[PDB]
Amino acid sequence: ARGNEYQPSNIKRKNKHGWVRRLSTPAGVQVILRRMLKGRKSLSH
Amino acid sequence: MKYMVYPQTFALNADRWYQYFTKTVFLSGLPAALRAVACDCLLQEHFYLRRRRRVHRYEESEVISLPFLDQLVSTLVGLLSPHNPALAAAALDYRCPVHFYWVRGEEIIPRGHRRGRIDDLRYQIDDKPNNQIRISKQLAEFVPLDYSVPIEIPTIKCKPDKLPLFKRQYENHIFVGSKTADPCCYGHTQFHLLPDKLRRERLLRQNCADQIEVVFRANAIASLFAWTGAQAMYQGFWSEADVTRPFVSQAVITDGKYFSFFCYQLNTLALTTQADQNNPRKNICWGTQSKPLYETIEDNDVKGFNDDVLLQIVHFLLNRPK
Amino acid sequence: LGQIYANNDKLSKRLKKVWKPQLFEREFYSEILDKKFTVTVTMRTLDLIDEAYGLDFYILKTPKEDLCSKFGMDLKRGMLLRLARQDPQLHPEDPERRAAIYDKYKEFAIPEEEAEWVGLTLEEAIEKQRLLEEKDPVPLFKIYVAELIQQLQQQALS
Amino acid sequence: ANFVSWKSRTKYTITPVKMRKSGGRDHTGRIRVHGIGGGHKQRYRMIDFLRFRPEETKSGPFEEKVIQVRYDPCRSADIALVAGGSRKRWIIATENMQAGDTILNSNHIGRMAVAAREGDAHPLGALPVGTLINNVESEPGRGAQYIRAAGTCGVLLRKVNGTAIIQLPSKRQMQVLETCVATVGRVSNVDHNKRVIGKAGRNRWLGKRPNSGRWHRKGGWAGRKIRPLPPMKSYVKLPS
Amino acid sequence: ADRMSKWTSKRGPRSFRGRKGRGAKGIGFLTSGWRFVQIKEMVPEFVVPDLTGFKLKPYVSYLAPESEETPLTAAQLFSEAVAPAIEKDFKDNLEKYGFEPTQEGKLFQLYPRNFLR
Amino acid sequence: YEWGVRSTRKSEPPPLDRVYEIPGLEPITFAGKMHFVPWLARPIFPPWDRGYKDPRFYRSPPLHEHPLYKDQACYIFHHRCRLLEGVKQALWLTKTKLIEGLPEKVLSLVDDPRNHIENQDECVLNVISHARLWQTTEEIPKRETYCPVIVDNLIQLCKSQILKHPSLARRICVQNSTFSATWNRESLLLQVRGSGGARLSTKDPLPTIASREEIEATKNHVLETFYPISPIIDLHECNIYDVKNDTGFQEGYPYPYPHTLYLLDKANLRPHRLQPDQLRAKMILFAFGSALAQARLLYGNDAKVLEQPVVVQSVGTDGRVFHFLVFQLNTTDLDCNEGVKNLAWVDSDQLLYQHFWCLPVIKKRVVVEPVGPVGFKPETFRKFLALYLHGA
RNA sequence: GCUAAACCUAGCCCCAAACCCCACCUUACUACCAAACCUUAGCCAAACCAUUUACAUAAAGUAUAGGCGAUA
RNA sequence: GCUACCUAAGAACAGCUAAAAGAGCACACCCGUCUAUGUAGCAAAAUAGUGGGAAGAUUUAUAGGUAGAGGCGACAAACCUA
RNA sequence: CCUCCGCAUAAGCCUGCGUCAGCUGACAAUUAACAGCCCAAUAUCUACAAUCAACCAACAAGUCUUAUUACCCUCACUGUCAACCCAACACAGGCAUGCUCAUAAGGAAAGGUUAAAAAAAGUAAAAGGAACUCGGCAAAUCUUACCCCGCCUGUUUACCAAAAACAUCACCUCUAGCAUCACCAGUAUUAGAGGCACCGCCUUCCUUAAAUAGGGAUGGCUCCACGAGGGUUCAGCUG
RNA sequence: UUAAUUUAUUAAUGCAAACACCUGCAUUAAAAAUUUCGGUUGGGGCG
Ligand SMILES: [Mg+2]
Ligand SMILES: [Mg+2]
Ligand SMILES: [Mg+2]
Ligand SMILES: [Mg+2]
Ligand SMILES: [Mg+2]
Ligand SMILES: [Mg+2]
Ligand SMILES: [Mg+2]
Ligand SMILES: [Mg+2]
Ligand SMILES: [Mg+2]
Ligand SMILES: [Mg+2]
Ligand SMILES: [Mg+2]
Ligand SMILES: [Mg+2]
Ligand SMILES: [Mg+2]
Ligand SMILES: [Mg+2]
Ligand SMILES: [Mg+2]
Ligand SMILES: [Mg+2]
Ligand SMILES: [Mg+2]
Ligand SMILES: [Mg+2]
Ligand SMILES: [Mg+2]
Ligand SMILES: [Mg+2]
Repeated sequence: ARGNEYQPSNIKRKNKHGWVRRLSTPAGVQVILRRMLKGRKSLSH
Repeated sequence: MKYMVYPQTFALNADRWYQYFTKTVFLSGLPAALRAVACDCLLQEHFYLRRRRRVHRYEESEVISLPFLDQLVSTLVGLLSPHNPALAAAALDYRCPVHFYWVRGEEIIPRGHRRGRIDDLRYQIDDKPNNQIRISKQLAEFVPLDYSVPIEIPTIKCKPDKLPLFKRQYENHIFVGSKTADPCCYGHTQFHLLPDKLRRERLLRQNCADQIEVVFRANAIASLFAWTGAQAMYQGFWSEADVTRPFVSQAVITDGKYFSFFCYQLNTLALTTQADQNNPRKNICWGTQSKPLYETIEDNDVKGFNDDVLLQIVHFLLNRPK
Repeated sequence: LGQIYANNDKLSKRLKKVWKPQLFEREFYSEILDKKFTVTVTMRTLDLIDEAYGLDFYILKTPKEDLCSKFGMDLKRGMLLRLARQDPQLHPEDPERRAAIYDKYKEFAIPEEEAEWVGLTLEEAIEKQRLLEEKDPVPLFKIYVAELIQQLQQQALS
Repeated sequence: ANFVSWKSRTKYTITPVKMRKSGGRDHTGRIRVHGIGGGHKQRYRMIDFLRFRPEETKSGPFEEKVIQVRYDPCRSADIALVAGGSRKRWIIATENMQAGDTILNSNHIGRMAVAAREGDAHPLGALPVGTLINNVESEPGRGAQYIRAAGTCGVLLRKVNGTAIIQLPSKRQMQVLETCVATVGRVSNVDHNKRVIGKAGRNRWLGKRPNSGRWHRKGGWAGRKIRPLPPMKSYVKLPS
Repeated sequence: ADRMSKWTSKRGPRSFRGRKGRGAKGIGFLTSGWRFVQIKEMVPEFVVPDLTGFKLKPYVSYLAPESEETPLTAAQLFSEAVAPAIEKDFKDNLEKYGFEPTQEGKLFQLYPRNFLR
Repeated sequence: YEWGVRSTRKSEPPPLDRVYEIPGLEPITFAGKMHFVPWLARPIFPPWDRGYKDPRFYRSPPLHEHPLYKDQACYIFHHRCRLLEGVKQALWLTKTKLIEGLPEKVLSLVDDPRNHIENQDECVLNVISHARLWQTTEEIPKRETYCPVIVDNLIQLCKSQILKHPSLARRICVQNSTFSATWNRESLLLQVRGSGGARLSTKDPLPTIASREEIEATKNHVLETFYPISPIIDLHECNIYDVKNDTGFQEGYPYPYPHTLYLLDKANLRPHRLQPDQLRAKMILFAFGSALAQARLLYGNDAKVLEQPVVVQSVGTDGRVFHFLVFQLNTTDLDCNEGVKNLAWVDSDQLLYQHFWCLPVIKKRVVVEPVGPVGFKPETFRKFLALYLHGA
């Protein structure tokens, strides 16, 4: 019954975790800054 | 999944490819008040009629030639009805769709879980001739059924895809322009208006001069084959019960200025491999080169009006059933 | 922004407390600027103005830290620039009145080069400096022509 | 939330307007009012509650023809498309308003009391005392705000000086300057009370939904309780 | 779910796939009906010269002598193009020698560059 | 009550920096930076002019500055105006007197069976069936498809009478023709910009139906008025308009005389379809507009009683119901309410068939109504043919 | 005798010194349309917890503070 | 991106019986009454049969909203990525 | 021999049974007409559902722009493969839509053998027919009648409870006289909250052979219909 | 929750303060917030 909580949709993916939304708020900008400091290859989703 | 065969097509050598898809041999040749009316329609749509909105060359076809062709067909049918009683009872259709669906050849599925399995090649023509005339009595033959001609149908070694031609899956329709219940089920003549995308000017700019006649010829072959095939299937023939009498129809294809004339006799609906392995008959399409009805239109005058084009239109409209 | 002890006994609960000034909207006339400003103000500010004997005196006397207002420092810069330039725009067609005002506020006058930078934040000062020192690069054609002419002059002289 | 109110149209029109449902949510996206949601899609017909609105470049009392009386999804009272001069507008239809009727809208406070004919709008000063009224303004020219529901009728209780005392349908008195306009008679659809919803589905069509947790305070709904005083603490709840 | 693969026009739904491109420069615009109007002037015209009679070849004979690289500089170009005329007119208004005060008014403006390659 | 809530109204610009209120100093803004920063003053940018001019980014300068803007407001009637009072308003606007039923002069043209089409009912039934059932692969064609089809097929069926009537060769049905006609009515200047479609043009003007005596007798008839609705209601009140009378064709056009205006209300949705009364009003107005354009072109732009009345017919149909109209414009002195009045014969709500069954209704596995038209009325087609044959 | 066992530098730790072409904020990496600032809290210690505690050297753990207690 | 509720604009509902139905029987579809199996399973809640609804307060695709003492809730302390 | 299967579109995925030579590597491939990517503005416009739309039937009241001014250049760009996606898996699960209603499409339940027990699924069964059992659970077969609870259709503890619990029309009580972000573009026949429960009327015997079972001799009643609710029962049916 | 401690915050009032709005200070509420659940004995009690 459970396990399939991920129902992929690129629109939701980008609107929820994308670069633009991350930069839309100071908290998201700090998310990006933390990923950059850690050296993540993928800063945003 | 079936190939969308477009009568009015930009593809090169589409006439040859459609000849193959149809099993059609193309043959060059053939099997005053009216002039005033023609000039009147031309000048009506070009000069006399006042346009509130500026007419752009991207829409001149639809806003000038289409009303012009409608007026030609309607007025000429009216004037020739006395000289062709059948033309009085004929139904005149404006942009009524013509659908034909047939199977021609087989292919081995190249890839996927169905790889290696035999699949028929299906084709669909969805045409919307600008005008057409439907009668209740079939026209006479242009040549006896089983008429053999030395010319051979072109052979296409490549897949239909290589000619820009794509597959879709949608309703398979067989339609002569009206449902089967319509008594006026046979086809008399079609009038086709080449769209702006296929302008003679654009064709000359991009490719050779022969490609214009190729466009005309392909439109004729496809549209008339679809119409005659739909007529036959309305009469109850199909690939496994081939036509006992040839099914005939005529077409005039124009860009607004240039006109070309085509006669088509469908002798075969047996196009599938099974029904065509030992089928000697072949469909026939007679065609003429495109000729300008007029040379130019300056203000209120039509210069170089060709009477032969109008005579050919009149001859088609005067063709009668027996 | 601080805290208090409920009922002012340390053995009671500790509560967050914000004390805010009572703000008024008042209209002030600046003699040096010959303009009336509507300014949100406090009774303390009104008292300080009274002690200074006028808005202009208050602005010109109170240092940046005591004034603590970007608007106040902009007024200070405007008044100081007006004094340094002795701008005739102060009451035009009334030179006697203009001279009277400038004499009244004479003690605060400073060089214009300094009055230009009064009350500017660090970023504003940086932008001002960048605008001052921005110059579209001179084409090297001009530099090389000047150098060639100079060298040819030297050769002709020698 | 990215909520922008649908009530953005600035120019009055007859055409029904496509109105977006709220679901009882604020612009913040949180539920502010419970029990709202779903229901039949509805279109809003802008109602002109200022009955005395003389046309552009026009003035004085004017008449209007009742083009039709229509059901309004957004009201209990039914509305009337009514046309005058070269304009049409929606108004609240009175009880006996019929298509083809004539309606008079005047701002004239006659010295005598004007014969009060149902449907016409006069300043309260011009009405006989005790006439049934609806679509009453609070201020002159404000626009009708009171006595607007189906079948409702206030009463012009008194007129003294420039002030009239009205009895609102809640049987509460209200003071309004006699220059403020009101329309005579009771609002249409007088049988709105007697309508029986019959089933839960009909309310759900009307956009009312069953909703719980309507209070959001700790412990949910809590009826007020009288806090006893120290002397009465001994007898608050005497054990049996 | 694939965060590392590059975002291309093959990935999103129909709208995404239509909207994103592959870097090809625009050629025209879209009018009503999604009819594309191609602007001729937006199309790069290849100015290909006539190569007939051209003696140069893709390669150079190894017999050619080695030389020292001397990258052209503004000073060198000025000396080789303007200094002669300047001297000849000084011994005997810089536009006469070639300098132009401003690039505006030219078809090929040097800054901001407004020509391809 | 003011429409448009604040939260939806455009937000007020932020208050100007106080630095801009200090006379002597030049504020330091981020204009030099070429980008916003929150710690510098917001520049006051000069309005930009080089835009709002390029095609594809145009603005259409205000109405007052348009060449044809006029202080006197005209009231235009275009194809998409729906008169409140319908036929009464149209009659008042055109200064016309209504007559129920078509004139005998036209109704008699079909009485003799020679004009009757051979297999007339068969052909009409086939036309209806093609329009309403057989038209497309779809089971039930829409009005937008079967209204123009039915009209065109009927017109062809009538044109088939060229056998009996060679005079039918001197006509042609034009499409997308647009006429314009302006005239005054009690100081109100009214225009009709008729676009419609399917204008039947003839090389000869139509014979007049009303005699001199009847035209003069119209004087006694009083033009019905309606209050408090003004005659202008539902007419586009517009200040940008042209007073020129346009017949829709360049000078020298063969077939210059309008014969019939074929108006079709082919909208699929009832709210987008004209009511029968409003359709009849539109027919009256368009016939009047064509006739008035013809009169202004022929007898000049002078308000006068016409010695030779101009006759224009019109058939307005929704694909099933037809309305027949013959309009005789016998006066261009429209300003006054008194004098000879134009006159129109109208036959209303002539339904060619009352219902068409696209599918066979089956109850308890029994076919009750067979597929096809039911209640077909050849009388309406006789009236249609009579109008077509008028003038031939 | 299989699996395995072993290995030594890849680097790292702590100090010192020294102050260190094109594309991309729209769905990022997509050529081109009319707006920041604002007390940390709490764990924890007090054997619970509630005020409180808990974010060079020497003078000196001194003066002081503190449910005058933990402690500071 | 589950789920709860809501917003926008979509879509689906055979046949029979009955007539404009929160109507009957019953497909698709939704659910999950009872039984058996399974219980590191095919499955971190399934399978088979049986059963309830199946034109509605229905089911459902798409996009958007409500966020943690908060949301949402036809209150089961239900749900808010097992 | 088998399949609510199959083919497409959408969404998702992203080369993931094409060729070649040794799972790896190399090589190839999806070609726009389908689809996406639009629109020059200012204003003024736009009461009249849909349901074959014609009657008929309503209520829940239901996607509805021309004039003027600018403007002529034209078919670019992108998706196009597959045996595929979400479930850690070559997962019996989840998975929208259009057509095919048994397939013209798609597939293979048995690796070989033997024929033990126990276990699962199924079929048949003498005589009997509920004696089983907490209970007719399951199965087999047709049915009767009656009680308790809840009026009803609905909702709920995703994953042990589907119910008498929750909601529900109806009714009662309390609060509110009012506009530009919910309530509401509403106004006391309205809105919010709570309670209650459709509605309507008044104030020892029987059953069995045996019966801890069942049925009967504001409040008090009235159960029309409905129910995978909880009990009892005739008849039938049955491993 | 009628356990203890608070009212910071809102809502009311009152007093000052500025001449509807707002600041400070009190009081009363609402809403909450923080924190605690002594020990020994007693199975059919009411300590
Ligand atoms: Mg989902
Ligand atoms: Mg502790
Ligand atoms: Mg059904
Ligand atoms: Mg039902
Ligand atoms: Mg629920
Ligand atoms: Mg509970
Ligand atoms: Mg509980
Ligand atoms: Mg197997
Ligand atoms: Mg085995
Ligand atoms: Mg047995
Ligand atoms: Mg027993
Ligand atoms: Mg029994
Ligand atoms: Mg026993
Ligand atoms: Mg059972
Ligand atoms: Mg129940
Ligand atoms: Mg459960
Ligand atoms: Mg559930
Ligand atoms: Mg359960
Ligand atoms: Mg028992
Ligand atoms: Mg139920």
